[PDB]
This record gives sequence, C-alpha cells and structure tokens, in this order.
Amino acid sequence: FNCIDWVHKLTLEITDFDGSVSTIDLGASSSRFTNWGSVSLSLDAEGISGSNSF
Amino acid sequence: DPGCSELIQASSRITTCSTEGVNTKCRLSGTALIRAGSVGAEACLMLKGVKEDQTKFLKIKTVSSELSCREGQSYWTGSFSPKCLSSRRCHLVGECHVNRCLSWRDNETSAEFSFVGESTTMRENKCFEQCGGWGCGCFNVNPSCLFVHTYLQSVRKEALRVFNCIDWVHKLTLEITDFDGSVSTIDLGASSSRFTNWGSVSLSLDAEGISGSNSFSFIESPGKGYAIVDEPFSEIPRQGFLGEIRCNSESSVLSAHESCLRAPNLISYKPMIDQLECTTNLIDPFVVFERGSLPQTRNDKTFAASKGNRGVQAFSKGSVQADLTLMFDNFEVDFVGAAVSCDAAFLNLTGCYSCNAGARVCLSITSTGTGSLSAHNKDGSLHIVLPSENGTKDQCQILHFTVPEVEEEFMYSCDGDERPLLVKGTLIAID
Amino acid sequence: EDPHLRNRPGKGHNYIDGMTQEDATCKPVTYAGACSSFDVLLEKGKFPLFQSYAHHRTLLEAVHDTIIAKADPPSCDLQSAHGNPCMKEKLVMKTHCPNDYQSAHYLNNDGKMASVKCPPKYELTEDCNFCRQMASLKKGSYPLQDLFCQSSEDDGSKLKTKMKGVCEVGVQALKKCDGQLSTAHEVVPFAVFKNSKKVYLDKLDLKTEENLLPDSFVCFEHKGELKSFDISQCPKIGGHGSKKCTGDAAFCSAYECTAQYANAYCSHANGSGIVQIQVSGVWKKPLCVGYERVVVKRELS
Repeated sequence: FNCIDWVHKLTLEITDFDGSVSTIDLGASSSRFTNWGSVSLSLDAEGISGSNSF
Repeated sequence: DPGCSELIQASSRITTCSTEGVNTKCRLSGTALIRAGSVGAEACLMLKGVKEDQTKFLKIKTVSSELSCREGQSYWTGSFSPKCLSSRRCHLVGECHVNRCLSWRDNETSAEFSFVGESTTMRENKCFEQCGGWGCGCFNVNPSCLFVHTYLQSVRKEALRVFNCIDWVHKLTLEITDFDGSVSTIDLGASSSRFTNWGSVSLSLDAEGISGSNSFSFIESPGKGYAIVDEPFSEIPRQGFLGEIRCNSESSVLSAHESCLRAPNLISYKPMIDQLECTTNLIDPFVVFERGSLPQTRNDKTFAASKGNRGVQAFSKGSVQADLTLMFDNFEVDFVGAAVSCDAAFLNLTGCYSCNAGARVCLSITSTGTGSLSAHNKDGSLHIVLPSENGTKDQCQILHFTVPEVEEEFMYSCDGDERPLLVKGTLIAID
Repeated sequence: EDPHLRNRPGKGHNYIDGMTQEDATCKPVTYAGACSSFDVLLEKGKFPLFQSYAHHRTLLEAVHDTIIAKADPPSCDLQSAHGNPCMKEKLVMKTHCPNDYQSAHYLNNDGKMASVKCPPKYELTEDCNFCRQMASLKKGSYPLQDLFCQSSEDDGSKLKTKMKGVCEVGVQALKKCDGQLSTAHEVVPFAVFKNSKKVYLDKLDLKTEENLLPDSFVCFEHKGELKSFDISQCPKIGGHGSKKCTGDAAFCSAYECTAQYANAYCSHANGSGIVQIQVSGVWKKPLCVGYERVVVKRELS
C-alpha cells in the first residue's frame, strides 16, 4: 500500500474514576466513545509532507 | 440633556387640511428629505397646517452607529463522531457470499442490520471482506464477509452557523416618534426601507462602507458570542478544509439528520476480523471558535457582537455622514386642542459650536393644556419650537451659535404674548 | 393524523330561529350528525379556512355559547319587497348562493348575528339577494362568509378601522370619494371583538397558542358509528376518581388513563388552543376572523 497523509496519532489511555483503564487513540482531530464522555484532540504536532512517491 | 439636532421647514404642497366639525384635521402625503442626526441626538420636524394652531412634530432619535454585514450563503456545521457496528457472517449462510461484499451499495440495508428500520439520519452501509476457515470461526474454506452499518451521530450540545459577509451594511438604529405620541424603534441600513404607521422611511446617501469582505467568515452561536475565521467561505465541501459535514438547521446538527450535505468517504474504517473502529478526521469548529473569538482587531475596525437584533456587527471610529428620506404614505392626523399659555424654565445647555451636532438645549415647559411653545431671539435668526403638554416636561433642540460663551436672552410665547427668558452655557470646539 | 375534526368541543349547537326541521338532528353535533349547515363546512374546495381551523367553533356554536349576540330580527325574509333591515348590508356584498337553499347567515356590522329566510317552498337565487322558485331542498342554512368561532372574552369596543390609502372599504365609510378612485370586489380581513363593530384590517397575522386546555382534547364513547362524549368530566393529573377516561399520549400525559376502568377514549386535537391576532400593533384575542367579498373603494387622487 501507499501513504497519502501522515496523521499525528497519539496512543492515550483513559483511567476512569472507579479504576477501569481504557486504552484508545487520537488522530489529528478525531473523537472516540468512552463510558463517561468523549475525548478529542484540538491541535496536532509536526506533520510529514510529501509521501505520494513512496 | 440630549435633544434635537436637525430642524428644517416642511413644504405646504404635500400638506393639506380639512375642517370637519370645528376640528380641522391634517393629511400628509409626500416625500421629504431630512439630515440624519449624530450619535445620541434627535431629529424633530416642525409642521404647520392650514390654521394657526396646528403644530405636529416628527422626531427621529439616533441610538448609535452600527456596521453590520449582509449575509448570503450560510450553513450549519458541527462536530460528529460515528458509531461502528460490525456483524461477521460466514460464507454460504444467508447473504454471506463473495459477490455481495465487494459490489455493495452504500444505500441498501443488509438483512443483518435491517432490524433498525429506515432511519432519517446520516448513515452508510459498507461491506468489508474477511478471511474464513476454522482459524477465524467458520466451517468452510470460502472467504466470509463483514457487514458494517455505521451511522453518524452528534456528541456536542450546541451548534454553529458558519456564514459570510459579502458587503458591510452601515445600519442606524432609529427611534421613530409618531405624531399622536406612539414610539417605534426600527433600523435603516444602506438603502433599506421600513414601514411605519405614518408611511415609510429609508436611508439615502451613504459614505461609511468597507470593501472586500469575502475573504473572512463569521461563526454565530445561539446564546453565546460570535467569532471570525481568517479564511474564505466554503462552498463545495471537501476533505482537508473546515466545512466537511454541513446541515441546514439546528435540528439537523443536534440530531444529525440526513437532510444535511457531507463529503464522500469520511469515516475511516479499521477492520480487525471481528473488531470495528469507524472514526472521522473532521475539523472541530469549537477549536477555531475558541481560538478566534470576539473581540478581534482586524485592519482598523473593532469587530464586536450586536446589542439589539441578531447578527454580526462592527464598530467604527469615523464620522457619521448619512441622509434620511421621509415618506408620508397617506397619513391622517388631527389636532383637537389649540394654543394656550404656559411657563417655561431652564435646565442645561450642552453641545458644541460651529459644528454639525450643534448645541443641545434643555428647557422645562410647565403648562396645563396640549399645545406648542414658540420661542425666538432678538434679531430673528433663530426660532425655537417645542411641544407643551399637561404637566412639567423637559424638551429642547439644536441651537446654532458662533461663541463658546453663549449668553443671549430669548423670548418665548405659548399663545401670543412674549415672556423674557435668559439662557447660558459653556460649549466646546468640535466639528 | 388522527381524523377527529368532526367532534365539536364544548356544546357544539348549530340551530337558528327558522330552521326548525334540523332541530332533532342538530343539538348536539356528533359524528353521526346530519345537517346541511354543517356538512358543507367539511367539504373540499369551498371552505379552506374552516379546514385549517377545524378544531374551533363556528357562528351558531358561538351564538349558543353566549359569545355572539343575536340581531333584531335575527331571521329576515326575502319574499316581499316591502323593505327589511338586511338588504342594506346584503346588496354591498357579493357571495355565491348554492342551489336548494332557503336561508343564508353571515356576520353583520354591529357584531351581532343576522340572517335571512326563504318561505317554503321558494328557494334562494344565485347571488342570495332575492328569492326565486324551486332537487330536494335542504333543512339548514349556508354560511356566506368564511369565519370561525372560539372562546374569548377580551374587551375591545373603542376601536376603529385604521386602513390608510382606501376610501369606503367594506361597510365602514371613513371618508367620501367623489374624485379619482378605483373600486372592485376583493377580500378584506376583519375581526369583531366583544360588543364591538366590524373593524377591517390590512394584513392577517394569526397565531395559535397550543396549551393543555380542555377545549383542545376530543373524546368519544368507548364500546366493544362513534358517539361524542363530554371531555370535561375527566379527572386531573395524579387522580383516579369521578368519571374515568383514557387517551393516547397527549391525553395520558396531561391527565390520566385508567385503561379498563375508563368508559370513553380521548384524543388530541390536531391544532387547537388560543388564537391571537396583531391588530393596531397590539396582541389581542379576537372572536372569529373571516373573509368576505364586498365593495372596496380605494384612493387615487
């Protein structure tokens, strides 16, 4: 396969108030679903450009 | 203390009268042109009928100067997070085939997810191929399938209406005072017209205007403040830009209704045999909303929110140059009373000299009947006309002077005999 | 949704002095009520305003509810041309008169209720001005105007028609027009308040305020043609006494539903409540806004 865009993905876990730990991920400005709300990323970091020739 | 700022004469061609039972009534039907007042002033209009006792005034109070933006293309957007639903089906079982998962339409609902029904929200149907055999939960070597029925949902609590401004309209919130005594508040911008009880009014000559505003967009929040984004308006939705998933109303965003438009292929699917993760990479409008929120300094104007109606506005620091066009659309007016006596008093004299705003005067008129007070100076160059009601009221209008130390004795008359009156006050040099 | 527009809330009586033939099948007005004065109200392509305001009263129902007073005489005759207090307002109007009808009721200027009557077996004409000779004749009247009725007791008699740009519009003559003018036969909205006159208006700004009122919930007798039943006998919220009654979602959410203990099934009115209007720039509650095709004289000079 090929890569058209490099999304800044961050492997982040969520430790709930009771003790349960849920490991999820966040990319660019994506959102997830947990047992208490919704997590999302507001600002990315860096960004590799030019990957259509690979 | 603030009073009238413009006082002109009315022509008798568009004004007639008719006596019907010892009560002569007036009939106004014509077009008049009056100068617009300054910020925080009024604009009376002295009128004379066919008799010597009818005196009706048409005051136009100016609140402030607003620089609103004219809308044209708008849409409702917001954040959305889909929910992935997976259901693996073996081959040769119901609809598990090698030709049903590849050539699968995005609008037909499979039998595995047909229990929900024909929903009215944004959704899509995808068919992903998965391996079979005994290593993944099957009894045949043929490849199985994975039915996906992912629908879009709203995770936020509010909505944003992203619009643009093709031309800044200079509006003026005016408080029109009727002849009988009713008070109406309207607004005139650029060349818009407003209907009233005595006819209609519209803005004539304009001057304050901002050109080139298509490269900036605004965000309206129902109940919260406004915002501005440094980018042109988004017409065709596409990836990699703010404006992927749009709608047409607040209900289409809070409930993610299927009536809104969206870009093709936005839910990123991660098939993992049995697991499913359908997420999107849309731009959160709340990040830019909280990043570029008002107040914002742009060029030489301070963009701020409104105070009366809804819509984005702007604050300017220049002068006010506008003309008001008064139109009488066949209005009937009567004057039962006449002209009686009454005493006047002095309150305060503010304003300026040798400027457009002039000098505002404050006079305390105390009479017992309904009429009008007439006053004039000595050489006959300045006339003062003010209404006189039953009680003590405070009135006044513009007074032109060419001296900062105004001190001239005036002569007022409520019905015929003149009375002495001395006024004074310190003005300021302003244009 | 829920075709329950035939039930008449409250009393619902369509009777007048003269039409004594439909007295047995006129009070009250149920689902099986037969009468020409009410069947033409639900017809398609004739009375659109009554179809838009189906869950509201009429003229006779407003008269029987002590809302609209009666004229003197309330029923005139169109046989002999000796003169009667009814032609002065009928000649200025222009309404269609269907075949096989003897009476024709409308709204007068004094805010009361005036009507005519044809002697048997002479019917009316095509315009309704005079009466001519005689299928089978009906046993009721025909509403000439397109008005409705409601429960309102708002005061407003010290008013006057404020329509600028016209001369003698409708019946109220504001001023003469002998010079240049242009008359026709258009429609003008009007509204009559409590003990007032026919005040005409320029534009119509109606607004129906939906609220949990007993006049906005229909109900019929439940058993194993449906018959109407009084909805005011149902209990309130959090109660299970007196005359039991059940419903669907709105009636069950507002009041209670005793299921088997109930003897009458209730429902919700498809659009009903308090109707407002914008007259003289002040929110007022009228009685029955209607239309009519009269002589409208405008001003040109």
